Amino acid sequence: GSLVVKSGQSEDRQPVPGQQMTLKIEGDHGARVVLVAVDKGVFVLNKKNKLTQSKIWDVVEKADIGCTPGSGKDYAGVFSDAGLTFTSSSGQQTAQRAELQCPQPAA
Amino acid sequence: PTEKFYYIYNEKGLEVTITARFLYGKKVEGTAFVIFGIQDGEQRISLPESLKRIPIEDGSGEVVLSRKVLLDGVQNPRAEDLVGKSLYVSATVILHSGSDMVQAERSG
Amino acid sequence: EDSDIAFLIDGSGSIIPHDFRRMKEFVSTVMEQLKKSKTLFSLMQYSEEFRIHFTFKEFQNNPNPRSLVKPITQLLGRTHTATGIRKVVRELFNITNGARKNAFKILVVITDGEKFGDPLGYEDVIPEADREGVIRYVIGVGDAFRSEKSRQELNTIASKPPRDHVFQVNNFEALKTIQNQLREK
Amino acid sequence: NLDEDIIAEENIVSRSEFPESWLWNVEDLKEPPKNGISTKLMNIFLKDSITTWEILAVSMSDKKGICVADPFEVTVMQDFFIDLRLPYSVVRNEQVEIRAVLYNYRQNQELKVRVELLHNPAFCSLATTKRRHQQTVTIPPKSSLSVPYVIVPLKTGLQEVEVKAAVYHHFISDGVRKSLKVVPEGIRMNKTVAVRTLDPERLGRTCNKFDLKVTIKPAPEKNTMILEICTRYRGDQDATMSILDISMMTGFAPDTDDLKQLANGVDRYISKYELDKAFSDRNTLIIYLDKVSHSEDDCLAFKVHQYFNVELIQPGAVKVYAYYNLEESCTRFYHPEKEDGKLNKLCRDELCRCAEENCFIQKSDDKVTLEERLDKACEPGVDYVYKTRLVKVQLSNDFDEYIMAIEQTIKSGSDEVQVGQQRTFISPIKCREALKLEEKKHYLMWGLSSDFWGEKPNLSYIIGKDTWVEHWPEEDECQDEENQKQCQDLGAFTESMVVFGCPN
Ligand SMILES: *[C@@H]1O[C@H](CO)[C@@H](O)[C@H](O)[C@H]1NC(C)=O
Ligand SMILES: [Mg+2]
Repeated sequence: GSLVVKSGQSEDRQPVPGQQMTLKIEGDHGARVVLVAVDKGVFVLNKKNKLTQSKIWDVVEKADIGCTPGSGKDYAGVFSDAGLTFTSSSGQQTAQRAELQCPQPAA
Repeated sequence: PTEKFYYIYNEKGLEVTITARFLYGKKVEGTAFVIFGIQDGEQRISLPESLKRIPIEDGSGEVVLSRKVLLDGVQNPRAEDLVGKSLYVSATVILHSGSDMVQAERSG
Repeated sequence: EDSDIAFLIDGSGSIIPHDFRRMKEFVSTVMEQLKKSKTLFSLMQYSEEFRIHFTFKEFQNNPNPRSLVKPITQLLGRTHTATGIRKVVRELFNITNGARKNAFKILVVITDGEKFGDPLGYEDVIPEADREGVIRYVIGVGDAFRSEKSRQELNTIASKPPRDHVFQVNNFEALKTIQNQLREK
Repeated sequence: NLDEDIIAEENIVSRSEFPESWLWNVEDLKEPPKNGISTKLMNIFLKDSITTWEILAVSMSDKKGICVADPFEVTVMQDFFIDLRLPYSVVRNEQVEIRAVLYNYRQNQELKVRVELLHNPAFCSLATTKRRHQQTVTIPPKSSLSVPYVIVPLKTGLQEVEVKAAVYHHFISDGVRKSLKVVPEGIRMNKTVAVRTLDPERLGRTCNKFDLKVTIKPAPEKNTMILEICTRYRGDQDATMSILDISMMTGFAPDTDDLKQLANGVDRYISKYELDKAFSDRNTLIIYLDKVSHSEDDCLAFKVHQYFNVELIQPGAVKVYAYYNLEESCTRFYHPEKEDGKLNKLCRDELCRCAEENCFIQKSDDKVTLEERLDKACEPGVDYVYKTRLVKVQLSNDFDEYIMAIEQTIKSGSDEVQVGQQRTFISPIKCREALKLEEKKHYLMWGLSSDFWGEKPNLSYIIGKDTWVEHWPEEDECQDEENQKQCQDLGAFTESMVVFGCPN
């Protein structure tokens, strides 16, 4: 969906210490929202290992069962390269999948 | 640095832009300490001849490392061994206040 | 939600009787035109000695503001503003007088911006209202704005931002900022 | 009481809350959605810290799943403010330096500030309870000024510092209130003799890189003096760019042209703006050096002038380090009569208290009657009132000791004093000559129970801001007709104190 964090009183020149500010959050229905405010002075010390939605998808896409961007050597490898198993009564079948990790050994 | 890498034949040497600013949103007036070095994997070698003491102008600055000075340092003048070596830059800037001090670095 | 509204009027000699009448009448109008749900009103008059002219209990049992405000006199003392405030936060916002927890807590400081003889400073009693969480509306009077250091005394009293909280008494549109801040609150 | 137009320190709501992180919040999206969007508006409060507040969020709905957000930026500031810059690992019972930077982002308006370092019994400062430490200064629009403040961490742990700056003919004030960590050393092993009677009666059932010699000397011909520094490095090869942070004794400034003369100097450089800065509040100076030597003394010196007249003057400070490393620094403080420029305090095994308040209760007032005399003697604070004779005197750099001969116990208090007893009263070296005190003279004295140095029976006495002392002549030294009025009020003070005792 969508999650947005913006100010809810645009009619302010510059926030002042001690003052109340109206924060407009837009978001997915029924969701629980987890917040933080950080002194950006922290990031002057360290900004490695910070969380991004795209780092999140990196993790998920890294986890994909497929191991090839494209086709395979034959009918079978197209399936297995994609993370699929094909098996028919006639005997044509995907090779065996014997490893949880992708087939480059020592990679 | 102007370009993310170091071009071996760039006659300019290397031009560097220093941006220094307060957290709240205002620009800083001061003076800088610029030191560079080389990293070979886990092996880092410091480059002492290149340190430049340089002013900082209304939240903006330019520094220039002339190719002449650059090449005088090098140990083995030109070889394939040099490739695979990356550069790191440590910056120490002091305010006009003399009080607050920041260590900064561009590596890789 | 729960609207707890407190009222703090200066009674010092610097308050000319006309300023004072305006105060009492403006408060009564403020409450009257704040005729609306779940708002509670309490009042104390402050000078060199203090006297709470009505508490919240006494108000939930007596809704007529005009009945609450008529008997009020001027004190003609010194001006212990800072001390008056701990009397507001420590007493008026006590459960014992009617104070409800998790209520919208507002203090209406009505003075000319001249504290004098007060043994207390603001650095203890203002951060107190903020650690207790009372939104502070200030109403300067007479020549509360002639001087420079008076009107800044007001922003010192008023919570930030002072442009949204500091108002003159004769101005009739001091309520609508707050009257409205509740309509979806 | 010169000028009536400033906001009272007593009404200066400081900046208080400086979390390095907060709002760990968790809020739920109940709003009726429009466009498929529930919208939430959480009215909050803005901390007393001036920085842009970055806001990071994550929406965990069970139907669509997780969702990071676009961080939100709330830009916070005031036109004029302070930020205070401290170290972290300071050491209890060691004089240190802090720097306070007031920024002014008003575009065209200069400012005059009266700013007080605020008093704290956990710190040996220049600020006693009653004797404020207010510095007056001026600021060019769109510029900030560095203010030094040298102190002693008297205690351990989380100590907060406060400074409240107020302005004239304008609106705002501000105050910084910031904690850090104080810690102990533990050595107490400096050149001890084998049995120095250090032990009590009732118990039991550092510049490693740098040479730095700084001495401030005076001038030949307001007042101008010489600053002298003398520096070196301890290593095998000479060292890289070294830096000096130098700060001005309260109300001081260097000689603008000798400053210029030195900057053209070899191996040295000070940019133009910190060199053509204005004489108005030119207060902190930074000088950078090309290299520093490991082989011999390379000194420097230059002039300092007195811009404002105040009787008491913060030590100057000089902090030197290699360009790369701040933490292996070396700091010296200067003062012309204070050797190594250190504040007077009073020290036992691991405790110290600040001895820098007025020497004794102020003398020479028009009023010297029995009426006020008794009033300051009938107060409850007065634990003891004695009359002794200046018997012996230990003079020294630190303090100057007056050995007092109690013959009579006029009013003992929380003290167990025997008749014909010899007890030790102290007076700081800064005070000695102001007292005009001579041995062999009788003295009638009084103080408080709090003003007792030590624990029984190895105790001492301290003359403080409110201690009262006065010499007592002999019988052959009061018969003069000129000296009548003194010895009159002495006789009537005594008898009415004696006969009546204290009222209560
Ligand atoms: C060590 O002795 C010197 C005087 O010889 C004194 O200045 C210094 O304070 C002493 N240090 C400690 C830790 O006692
Ligand atoms: Mg008054």
